[PDB]
Amino acid sequence: IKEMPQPKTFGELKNLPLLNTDKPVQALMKIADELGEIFKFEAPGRVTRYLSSQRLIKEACDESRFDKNLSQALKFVRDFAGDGLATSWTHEKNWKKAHNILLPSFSQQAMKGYHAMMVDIAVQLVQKWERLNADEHIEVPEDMTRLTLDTIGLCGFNYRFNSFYRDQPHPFITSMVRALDEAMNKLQRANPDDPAYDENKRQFQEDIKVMNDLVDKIIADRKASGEQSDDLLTHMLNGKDPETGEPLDDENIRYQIITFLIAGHETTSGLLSFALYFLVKNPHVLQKAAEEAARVLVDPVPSYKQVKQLKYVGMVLNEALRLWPTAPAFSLYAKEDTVLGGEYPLEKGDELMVLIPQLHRDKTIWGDDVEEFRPERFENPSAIPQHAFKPFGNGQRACIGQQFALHEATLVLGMMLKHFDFEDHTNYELDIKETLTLKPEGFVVKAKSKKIPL
Ligand SMILES: CCCCCCCN1CCC[C@H]1C(=O)N[C@@H](Cc1ccccc1)C(=O)O
Ligand SMILES: C=Cc1ccccc1
Ligand SMILES: [Cl-]
Repeated sequence: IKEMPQPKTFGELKNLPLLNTDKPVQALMKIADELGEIFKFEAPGRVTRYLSSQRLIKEACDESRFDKNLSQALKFVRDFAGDGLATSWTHEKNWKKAHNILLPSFSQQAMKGYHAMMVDIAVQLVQKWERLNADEHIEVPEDMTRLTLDTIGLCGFNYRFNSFYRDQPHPFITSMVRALDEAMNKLQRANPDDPAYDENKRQFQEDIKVMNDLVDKIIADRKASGEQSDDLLTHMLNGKDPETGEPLDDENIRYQIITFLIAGHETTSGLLSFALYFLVKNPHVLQKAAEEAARVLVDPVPSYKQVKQLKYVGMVLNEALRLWPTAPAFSLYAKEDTVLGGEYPLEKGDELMVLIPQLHRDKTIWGDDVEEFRPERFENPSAIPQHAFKPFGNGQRACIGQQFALHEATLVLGMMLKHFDFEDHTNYELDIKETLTLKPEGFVVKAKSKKIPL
């Protein structure tokens, strides 16, 4: 047995003020660099332990010993994502019911059916960049968020947010972004019942009503039409769980749609933004990826099978997820008393946080070049030890969207590399904004058309 390290304390507030920052995950990563593979974090009324090494995270990923916990972040998101897949407990009836119903809609086979709708949004992005004037620039995370939100809207419920037609977000998105901001801000809100926050609470309830009203209306409109569009909404209205024999109820369908729109806005857009950041900072990697895109994408419109052939592009995306996993942590609880790593005794109910960026910097796994962007480290994936690479979480509670997100990101990045040369015209300094997820704020490039028609 040994006692674990703990960062600096603030009297009665214990460690809590360490997270009073716009970049709390980055602050935790610096604490992990100082303290090592495990540290205790205390706040009034709570304790958790942050894990950074593959040695300990491999044990945390044992589903016989640990289950998914709702972090306080996810408990606050649950006020609008409800018992959708990401904000439900594994033991809630609606988790396994929705998992069984939706899993076949998210398989690699299912991606063939989404491909044409993904191409529709990807072509809108390429056309926008083709239509820029000389020495205009691209706002990268802004355009990647336009793309990923519109893709999940069109695949999620046959709804066009038309983000490439707008400066100001669709009103639904204004509300969702403000609700996510309120949820994350409440983690660092000193005394939440202060009347100073009556306005924040009124605004939060208005934002919840905006999201519910659009989504409930879309569901009610589809139910009435009987239209059988092959989207997640049709799958959810029709589908029955083989175990219970029950379908999802309309309220749970609404929470699943809200969940998918949160993920589409927050995650894939960060991955695409980081991937382009690393490509412009590593011109030899950019050249290799661009050569693959030109050799494979021989038709005006990429096919499903051609996207599967963009192997190096897939390695670039995995190497971006390694260094900056855009959903940067997940939480676990001990199912029973257990000892972690032969050293750290835990009681039933004890909470763990997995710091994915730190896991992905474990030199015992990756070697001394851990900060280098080297997609070739993914060439022989059978050599990677268990639980070393976890950008999609763990086990039965891993990301249901993994195949969707990687298909969309490989398609888009392949098209971007086929159609444009890129310049880091500002010599951009990485600045990572934290929302639910991580994204590179203020990242701009210039893109010179190779003048290849669509
Ligand atoms: C994809 C979304 C991932 C969420 C990542 C968590 C993102 N938190 C943002 C702050 C740090 C990080 C985290 O470690 N929070 C924990 C612990 C905690 C609880 C209450 C207040 C502050 C912190 C939690 O939310 O329980
Ligand atoms: C971490 C994934 C996630 C996805 C959607 C809503 C809340 C959380
Ligand atoms: Cl103290």
